[PDB]
Amino acid sequence: LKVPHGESGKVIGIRVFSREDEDELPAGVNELVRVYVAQKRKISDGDKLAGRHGNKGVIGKILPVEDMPFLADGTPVDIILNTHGVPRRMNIGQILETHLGWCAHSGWKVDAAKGVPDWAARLPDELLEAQPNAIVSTPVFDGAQEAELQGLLSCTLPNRDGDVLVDADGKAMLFDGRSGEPFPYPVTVGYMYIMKLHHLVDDKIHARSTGPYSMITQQPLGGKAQFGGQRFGEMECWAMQAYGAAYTLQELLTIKSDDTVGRVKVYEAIVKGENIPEPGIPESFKVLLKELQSLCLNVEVLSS
Amino acid sequence: NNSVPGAPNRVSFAKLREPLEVPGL
Amino acid sequence: GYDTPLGITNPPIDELLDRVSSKYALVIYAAKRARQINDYYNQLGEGILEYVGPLVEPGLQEKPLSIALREIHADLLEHTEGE
Amino acid sequence: SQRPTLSEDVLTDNRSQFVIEPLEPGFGYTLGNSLRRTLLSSIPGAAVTSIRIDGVLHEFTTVPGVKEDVTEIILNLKSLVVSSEEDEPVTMYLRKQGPGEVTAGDIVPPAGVTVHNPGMHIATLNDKGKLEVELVVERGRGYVPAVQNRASGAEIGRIPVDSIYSPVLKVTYKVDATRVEQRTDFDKLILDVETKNSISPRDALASAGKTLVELFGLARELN
Amino acid sequence: ISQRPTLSEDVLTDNRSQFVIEPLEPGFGYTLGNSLRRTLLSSIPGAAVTSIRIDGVLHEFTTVPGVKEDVTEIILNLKSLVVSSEEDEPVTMYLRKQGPGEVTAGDIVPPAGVTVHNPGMHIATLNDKGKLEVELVVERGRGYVPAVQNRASGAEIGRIPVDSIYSPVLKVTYKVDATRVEQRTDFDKLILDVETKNSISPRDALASAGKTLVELFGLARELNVEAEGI
Amino acid sequence: LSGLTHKRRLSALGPGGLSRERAGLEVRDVHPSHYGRMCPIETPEGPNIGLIGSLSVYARVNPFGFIETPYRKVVDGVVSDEIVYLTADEEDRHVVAQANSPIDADGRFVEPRVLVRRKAGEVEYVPSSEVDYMDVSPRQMVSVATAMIPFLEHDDANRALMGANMQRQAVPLVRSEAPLVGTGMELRAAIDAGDVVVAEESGVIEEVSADYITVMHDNGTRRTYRMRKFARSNHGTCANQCPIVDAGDRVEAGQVIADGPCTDDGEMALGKNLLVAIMPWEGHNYEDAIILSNRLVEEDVLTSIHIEEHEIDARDTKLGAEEITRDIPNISDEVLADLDER
Amino acid sequence: GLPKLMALELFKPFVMKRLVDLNHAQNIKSAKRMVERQRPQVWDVLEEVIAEHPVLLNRAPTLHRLGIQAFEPMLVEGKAIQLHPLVCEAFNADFDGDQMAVHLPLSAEAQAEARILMLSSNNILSPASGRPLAMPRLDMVTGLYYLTTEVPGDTGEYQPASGDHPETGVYSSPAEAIMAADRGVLSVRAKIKVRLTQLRPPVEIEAELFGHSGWQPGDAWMAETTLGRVMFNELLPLGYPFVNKQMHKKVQAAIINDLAERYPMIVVAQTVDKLKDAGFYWATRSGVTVSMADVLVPPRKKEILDHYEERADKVEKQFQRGALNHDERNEALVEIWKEATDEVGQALREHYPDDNPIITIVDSGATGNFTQTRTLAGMKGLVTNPKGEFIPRPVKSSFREGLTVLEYFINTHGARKGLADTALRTADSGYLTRRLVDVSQDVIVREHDCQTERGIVVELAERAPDGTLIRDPYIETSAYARTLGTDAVDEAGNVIVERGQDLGDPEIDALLAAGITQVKVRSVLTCATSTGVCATCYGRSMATGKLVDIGEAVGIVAAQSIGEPGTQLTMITGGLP
Amino acid sequence: FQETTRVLTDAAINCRSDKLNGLKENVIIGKLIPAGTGINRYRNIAVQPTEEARAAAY
Ligand SMILES: [Mg+2]
Ligand SMILES: [Zn+2]
Repeated sequence: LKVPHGESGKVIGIRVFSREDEDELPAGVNELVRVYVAQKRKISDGDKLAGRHGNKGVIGKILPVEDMPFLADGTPVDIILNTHGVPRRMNIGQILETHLGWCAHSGWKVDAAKGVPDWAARLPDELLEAQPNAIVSTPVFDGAQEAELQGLLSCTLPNRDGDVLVDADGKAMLFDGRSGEPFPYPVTVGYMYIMKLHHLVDDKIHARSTGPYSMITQQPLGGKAQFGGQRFGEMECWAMQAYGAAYTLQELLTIKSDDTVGRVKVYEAIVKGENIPEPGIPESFKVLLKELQSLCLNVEVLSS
Repeated sequence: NNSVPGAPNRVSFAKLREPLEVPGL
Repeated sequence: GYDTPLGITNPPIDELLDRVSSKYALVIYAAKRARQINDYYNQLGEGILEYVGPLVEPGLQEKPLSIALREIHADLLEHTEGE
Repeated sequence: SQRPTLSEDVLTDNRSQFVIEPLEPGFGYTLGNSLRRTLLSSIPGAAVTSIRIDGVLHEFTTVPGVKEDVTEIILNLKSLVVSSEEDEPVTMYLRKQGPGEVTAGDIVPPAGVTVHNPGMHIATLNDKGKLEVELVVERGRGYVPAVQNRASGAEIGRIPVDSIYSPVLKVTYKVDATRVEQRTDFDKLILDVETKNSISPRDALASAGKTLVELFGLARELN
Repeated sequence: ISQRPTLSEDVLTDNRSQFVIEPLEPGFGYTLGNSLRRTLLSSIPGAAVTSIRIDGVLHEFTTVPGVKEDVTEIILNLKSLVVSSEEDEPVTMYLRKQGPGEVTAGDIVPPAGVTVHNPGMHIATLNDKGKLEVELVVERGRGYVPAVQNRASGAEIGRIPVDSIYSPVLKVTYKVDATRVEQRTDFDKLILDVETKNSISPRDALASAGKTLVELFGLARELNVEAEGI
Repeated sequence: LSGLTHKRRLSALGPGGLSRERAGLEVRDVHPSHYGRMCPIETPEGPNIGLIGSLSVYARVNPFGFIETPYRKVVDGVVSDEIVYLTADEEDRHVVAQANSPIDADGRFVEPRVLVRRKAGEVEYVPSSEVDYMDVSPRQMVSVATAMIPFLEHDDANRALMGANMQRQAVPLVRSEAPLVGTGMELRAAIDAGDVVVAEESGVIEEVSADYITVMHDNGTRRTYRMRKFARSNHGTCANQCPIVDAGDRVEAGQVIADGPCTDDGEMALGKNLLVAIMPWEGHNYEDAIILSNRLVEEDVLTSIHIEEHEIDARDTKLGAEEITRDIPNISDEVLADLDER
Repeated sequence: GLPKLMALELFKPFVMKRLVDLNHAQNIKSAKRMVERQRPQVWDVLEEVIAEHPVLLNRAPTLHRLGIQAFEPMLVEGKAIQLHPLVCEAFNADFDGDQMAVHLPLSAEAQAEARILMLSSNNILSPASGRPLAMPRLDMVTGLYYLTTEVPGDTGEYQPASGDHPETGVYSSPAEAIMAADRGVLSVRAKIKVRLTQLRPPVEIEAELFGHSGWQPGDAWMAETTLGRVMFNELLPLGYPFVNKQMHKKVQAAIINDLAERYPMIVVAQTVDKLKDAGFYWATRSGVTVSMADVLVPPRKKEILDHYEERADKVEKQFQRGALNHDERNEALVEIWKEATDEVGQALREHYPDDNPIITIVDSGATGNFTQTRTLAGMKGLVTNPKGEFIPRPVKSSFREGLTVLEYFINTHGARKGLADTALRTADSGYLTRRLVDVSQDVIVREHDCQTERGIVVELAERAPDGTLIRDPYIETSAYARTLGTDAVDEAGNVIVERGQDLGDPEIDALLAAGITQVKVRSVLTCATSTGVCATCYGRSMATGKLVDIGEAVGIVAAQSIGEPGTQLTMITGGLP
Repeated sequence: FQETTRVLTDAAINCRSDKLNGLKENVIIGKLIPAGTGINRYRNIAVQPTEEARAAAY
């Protein structure tokens, strides 16, 4: 047994079951041994991410830390989201979630010397004074209203430098990492919860140039684990016909799927500098012949 | 009103009280 | 009368169509010449120079098909139609 | 009317402010951004490369007597900061036995290296177990994946660790413009930098300045 | 760390140029490009016109008598004139003609030092029995400065400040291209593009900009002593 | 969370049930009697839409098999603290009030007119006296997965369903962090999940270790809990437990002692907290694409662990029995340099 | 873009051959082993061996002709196949986990085939209609709209001579304007009077200022526009007349179509790439974001809602009288609430200024419609039911303010039904497309011309009894590319379009000018060819832009074109059935 | 397409010899499709450098 195509990592443990030690085993077996391989994966390109409001996405590019936009106090952001997808999908809740997350993270202190503001009438008496990295919870169908967020965003505790970053509306002034000059208009920022989906990229990526061939169908195996080639649907044949491309279709159907001698000869020619010889008769056609000749139907060729 | 003994404290925007705890899931 | 392109799109397609009757003929009209060029390269070590090498001076390790397309644009080849 | 610039320093506990002026209009932003970009990624440093834990064959396991497994201690050790004077892999030791706590100050560095934050908490030990860990300290710049040691083909007892050679932590700048109609139209740059205490801000600024000078020297030569 | 040296290539055209720097460490593409472009655009000293005068007109609403062109057209034509000066103080210059015909920059009498690098440039045309006298001042500076910054200037009759261009280069553009020096296959390839006036060559403008930038970063380097790669 | 949802799932197909083709399309739509029993949001995205629901938060199965739902009966316009459970038939035959309707602290209806749900698809204001039943909580119709999506009253049905389905596909990270904003049904959904141990009796911990813990009961009986470390999960991910207790603390009964995967101090944590910005940036975030800072990569903020699994067996054959052996015909020593003697 | 880990394993034989040629190994087995070990001596050969080697991409499942392109590979790190933004529409792909295969031609014949025919840059025009498909689609359009937008009373705008002060706002050349904008004294979008020198003026000014003598590079003329418009026009190919109007998506489509119909494909592709780059650069600085202060509630919605609820109560009392039945009550309620929703939407539109990001996005044709904005800010209104009839209970709140439990429960039905409808529609369209492809497999252009005379007559444009001429609303489809059967001689003896000359945009315009209404056009329906159809009858091709070439299959193209739009076909039914 | 047995029998009885015409059969066999670059009008082309090039090639 060998490691399949596209696996690596440490060997953490080995379990071996022996019939000598009076270990129950399936009938007709003597020694079944299983090996566990553990690999640590770091998030990379081609990985899925999505919040709790159903907004999927993929990592288009991972810029250096020195290139991302940074707040006026030098705090580079960690992720940038597109804006055209928010109003069309109509998931405005995530904007409120980001605002509330920023408010909770920065900590707030609502003024009360002159009395509770009208917008803060229903706030719990113990929720008027928070600390940095505070924790807040909004039960479904019963949470902070728009006025509550408006009031809270206007009383966030200042940074240790003495200045407040975001405005009342929640936007802030950034600085481009490439040009180095501030953007003409403010942008929204905040902390939003991000999960990690199971559709990783390492599982998907796969290549196959030459490898084991099936014995019953004479075709390359299938699947990433078996190191097999990809499928070629009939719609692809229709497309190739549409362009009028002929030799390409001939190769795809004959010289790279079935013809054994064709594969050997073309591989050798590529290894050398010789031109690729023309394909031959696909195995499918010859099998069809030798099978239809079995029904007493004399199928001639008429090469003339 | 943290039923469990030592759960982390996180004040909530509570306005209404539920008269029963969530039953065993 | 336009900016010089870069990549495999040089020479352009419309220029070539001015020479060949149709785009479907051009592909073979160039592939056969590329085959002849590859054959000449194969026999470069020793043999008969019946398959005259490239007409236009090639670049630094350019594919034979690129040479064929770049010399066809120079109107240096003659061909017969179907049979 | 026309004077060369001058750089002065305003000091604080660990983060220093640098003031540069007068600069021609519309030119402070680009200079500040260039300095910031060259500061956060091209400052040489040193950091742990690979560890060696006695009695342990790999990283996905534990060790009796400790409260957290190998992965947690590796994550904690990533925060360790060290400065290398020699340009070769040096070796340290960490031997602590019995109940109590193990901190960054329990390492016995060899000559030519130092640990500047002895207050870090690595882990804790129960009386049952002990601990002896050997770690390497190489000098590099930027950031390197841990897998670099995978291809070296060492023995089983070697565990790669990601290396992060960067003493700078945060940098920011603001421009104080003077857009009066007088020919005194200039801008004043206010650059602030903070370091991990491995090197003072002046050293990092000098290194970045030298890097940019050497890089731009290729253009001053007559073409 | 020596790493790999970065050589500056070059391409030539009538008056344009495409300077190429290859290869660069990942991320240094913009770090060079932006600052270098700004330095080239607003660092090189130069000379240009600042204000003009027309005794034949009291203000700017109307046009000078006996001339086909308009006052705004005259200002635009005279602004693009390329003037090189070697004297710091602002010197004057006079243009005078009589009778029908045209006027060219080369016909303007230059005082000592100042010179015009384009004598065939057109300014305007005169009809029969036409005349115009102008007294334009020339000053040396750097970069671009609008006439608004020169609004308050003593008291005169027909002083009409004009937006000057104190720079021999007027256009710059650059990009970044990926390159493969090793398995990293991410190294940047700066592609600069400059188009200067007739008073300087692109390569000498670039050398002066590099000189100025290196002198500027000499302050940063001088604070301490420490070396790096080539 | 995925395991809990699977345990709470309500299938509608399979043996003894209708097939996909014969099942009508109308059955896949909501019914005015679904309120309080089956969540209308949570549902698979695939073709099995509407055939797989989920119990409500407060739903309980009656001994016969008819789902119930708690209610407090208003006798004479005054709310009653005591609650009763009603089935579909009895619910239809009575008047059910609205939980969100304001109610005075003394149980008096401030509003004379209160909206109400009627026999089927009928809602209309009625005097504040004839009303008979009132709901318990506003969250009485949401599922367990959907109950922990903040600001669910602002999103769209399709978006809410998509987010609920996405929440069941997270991957356990190495260093989890509790969300800054999240409903109050996180810790409760984690304690009942079973993947977190908990003390049975209020005792005092004598010593703790990365592999096992020993708590001393107040009656003098010592007990030990063993925590599996780095054991392959049923779906290929990893599972671990890290005690969050110190030596010499009198831990009360019912207090979490260890945090399993996707947990932080006895509460669910399926992700991290990132600083987001909303703006198109050079088209790299074009059409749902995303850009990430290298700080996450170089700080293991979103680093996960996956454990593979392989097995080989040597079964007897008519031609003989196969045996695992270090030696192998025609192989260089380097290739087998890793195999041991066995 | 191709990941190196994939390209190296995909070009293994070529790399081995070229490497053994370079004497980095001794034999083939050693070369294969070294490639397996991936020594640093392989990367250079790998870069050298794929200089002009095309590859084939295929998004699964391919649907139409343009679903299989042929791009030049380029090495890049990572494990994701990079792609060009403007080709995603061809595959109808979304950058959210879609996966596509990658093939590779081996023989020297397949290389030329994929390099000439299947190349991406030669397929800008969709086969359905002779109009380009690869155009600014989603985001860069917003950037172009922002760049070309005009605003009054900006900083540095043009002003007239005010007594003793000159007239400011005139720049010698675009370079000076760019420098001024960089300095910070000229907004990118303001009224200016620049002096262009390398841009042909519009015909209205070209024929006047130069007296039709003909513009050439080096001729100056005083324009009146904004710097953004000049910067945009600089992207267009040289010689194109100046365009001086705000760039709505319709204007973008018209400009792109005109460029495609007047210039070769390569120039169109180059200008499209440059325009996309400019739009991406300028989209970021447009300042388009989302915040609570952006979605603004209507100011007086409460009064309108109260009045409509009072009228609803009136009709409720009318029903309580017992004169009316349930059906009449439902009709009255639905119509009343539809009117109320319309009024609230009108008020909301009247409220928002022209600065909110939502308004800027929706009005610029970037995406969405006003109904979504009304739902997000105004009223969601009545919602569908499982039976399809509108419930008598309307929602009185927007998503911003916050719904209630009952409203959400009622609303879920529409999403469920839409999901089911899409689920069935995809399969219906697939089956229809398969059948349509099956029926017409053996149609091919054999002969060059059948020299037949029967040509179907189509009314080009009707002449109004009172007006002079009205363009037919379907001339774009019936007679746009067909070959003219007979010359459409004007009333006089002059010939405006000669026999055989293919029709087109300029020729259609010329015919419209001549006032001709009835035209006989050569058509394929009456082809006299024994097998297939002659090339002349078929007429101008779609993807080529010229007459079809002999041997080209037409049946497959027609089947794909007719079957592709089957996905959106929904409900004597009027939908796909 | 359909009813393979009946059509096969009918063709066999008549000994219907059919040329490789059309696409579907020609792709089932594997021979070059008689469309696009497959028609005999283009499959048989002889191309050689013009005599002028050969005279001036060296
Ligand atoms: Mg998708
Ligand atoms: Zn015909």
